[PDB]
Amino acid sequence: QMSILEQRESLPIYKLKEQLVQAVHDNQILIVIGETGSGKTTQITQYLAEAGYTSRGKIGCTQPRRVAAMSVAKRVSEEFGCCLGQEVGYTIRFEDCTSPETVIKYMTDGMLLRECLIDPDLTQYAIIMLDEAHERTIHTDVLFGLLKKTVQKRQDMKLIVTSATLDAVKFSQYFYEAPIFTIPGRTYPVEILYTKEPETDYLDASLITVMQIHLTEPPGDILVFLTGQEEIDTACEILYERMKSLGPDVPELIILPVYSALPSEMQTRIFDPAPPGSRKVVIATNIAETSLTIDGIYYVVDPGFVKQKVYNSKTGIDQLVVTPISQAQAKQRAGRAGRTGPGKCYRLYTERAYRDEMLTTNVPEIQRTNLASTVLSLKAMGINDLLSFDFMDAPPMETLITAMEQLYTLGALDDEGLLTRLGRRMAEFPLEPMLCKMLIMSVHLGCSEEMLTIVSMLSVQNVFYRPKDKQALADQKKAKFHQTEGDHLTLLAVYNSWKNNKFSNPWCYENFIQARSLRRAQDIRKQMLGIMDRHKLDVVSCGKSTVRVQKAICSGFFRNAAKKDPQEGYRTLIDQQVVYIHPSSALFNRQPEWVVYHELVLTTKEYMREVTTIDPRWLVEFAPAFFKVSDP
Ligand SMILES: Nc1ncnc2c1ncn2[C@@H]1O[C@H](COP(=O)(O)OP(=O)(O)O)[C@@H](O)[C@H]1O
Ligand SMILES: [Cl-]
Ligand SMILES: [Mg+2]
Repeated sequence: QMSILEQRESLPIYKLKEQLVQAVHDNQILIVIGETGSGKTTQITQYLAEAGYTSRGKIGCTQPRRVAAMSVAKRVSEEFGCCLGQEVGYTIRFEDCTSPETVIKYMTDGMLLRECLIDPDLTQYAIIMLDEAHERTIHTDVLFGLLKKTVQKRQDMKLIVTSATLDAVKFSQYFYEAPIFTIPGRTYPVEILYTKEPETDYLDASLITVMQIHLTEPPGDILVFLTGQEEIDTACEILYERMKSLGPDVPELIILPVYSALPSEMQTRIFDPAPPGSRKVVIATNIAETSLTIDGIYYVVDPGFVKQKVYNSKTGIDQLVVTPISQAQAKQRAGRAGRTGPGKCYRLYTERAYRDEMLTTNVPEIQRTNLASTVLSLKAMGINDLLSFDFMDAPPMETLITAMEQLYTLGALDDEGLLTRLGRRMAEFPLEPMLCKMLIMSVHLGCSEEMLTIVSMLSVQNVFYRPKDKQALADQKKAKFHQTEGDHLTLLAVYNSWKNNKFSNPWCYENFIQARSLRRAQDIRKQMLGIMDRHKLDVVSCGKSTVRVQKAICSGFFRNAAKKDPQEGYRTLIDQQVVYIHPSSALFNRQPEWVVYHELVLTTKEYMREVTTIDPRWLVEFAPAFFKVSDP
């Protein structure tokens, strides 16, 4: 109702409070099932803290995304009555908002995985809650295996797994036929509306649908499912313009973006109720399917797309791609319009496309991703017999062999498949293996000062400010930073000139650089420097000898080597695929014979992102294992 306490007592889980703490008391492992918004994430930790479980250790609860971990920790600290970071806190990659006071901790799946490396028995925890398998992430499958082992060694610890009705028995059977606790909940009818014919521009169709709902449908807030941040920011801008073009005699539409890189002040706005005579539209990614729960939503706009990872078994390369959602996802999206009353779901696709062009459920992430990082993490924990690891959704044998082969050519593993000194040092950093490799190699190549900066700059969102109205001016400002040897050295030049200008916000404004992004890289750099210092890895500058930087990049990213094609674009060394230097690259107007790129991004063309010029001789010098029978 009105107060926080009344709001907490109106949640479906409240009716089962006593029986829930009794079920936890009676069972070491409990599978918890309940409709999204029933209070599983926010209340279970509080119920158990009240029952006295924090006296024995921390209560940890995993979250799949940054915005979810931050959002729930903030809400739970308000309900608990403490400071965020004190009794209730959160941990995400590069941001640990916890203290010696923390008894309730929300963390990303990846952060719990990093704690297992330090302490495989998770001795600091009395309770571990593994919050769902919304989409069965690699981290969920890995944490299930690690905690099935932890539960055997630790008879005192409690394990709570939240689940979907369809997954509950599979999770139960996995956890030694663990009991299932069901939170009954009211689900309301959702009118499902399909398009008569397929829509070309799903972004335009979704904006048209939002405006039609707003002006002609009874009060209730709208939830739009888009594919990413850039798309979301674009949707918001166009909708704002379109709504303003209607003039002042039109009811207010509160346009609210939702993405994992969202500033916290904008995150709180999505939970605020709309004032009378106004309506809000929440433009979100698939975080809004199960992770974030907004009250007052009665309308869902479903264009039918998710950005997910697709793996190539032959090349061993994975890539983010926009594909249709599974039917299970369509059902989850529609269900968001039926939580507090009957609602409507506008599917921007035909009924035939739902029944024929959509998979029932998606393939689990562990079966369509590169597993080099997973294998490196597992080997760092002493798990050498990968065939013995009890996975719920088993990865293909080919993917595990490809992962081993990749780490071996990186120099992380030996012939027997055991970690080398290199692999061990690589495992100490919360980074992708090719990034770890170039950082440890920069120590031996005498450019770790530069590499700490480059790795930190590569770990942040675009630092170049490019407003739609000042695109030509933005490019001229950026061109001043352009280094002849590529994008990585341009990132280094941006950071160093910012440092040399005493980390000035006005300098950033003048040069069209995002100060927030540089402050994030600065913070990441300090944390990476902390790991280097702990493990006595020397921090050395190359000075003017930036060829050392290029070699270190090449020692990690040789797999992404590509040679300039005489006709157009480039051809990858690995599979002779046609790839291109992006128009935003420092190398766009000075395309060299050989390059290495950070990643491939599919837009209109298959574009290389973050390109550095290389000498092909360095491929033999830094990746000799990666080359079969040639002379020269
Ligand atoms: N940051 C937040 N601010 C305000 N309310 C929130 C926040 N995060 C969650 N809530 C509210 O908490 C309630 C309980 O949700 P939750 O614990 O996430 O349920 P479940 O985990 O079962 O899906 C929801 O009705 C939701 O609106
Ligand atoms: Cl209560
Ligand atoms: Mg939840």
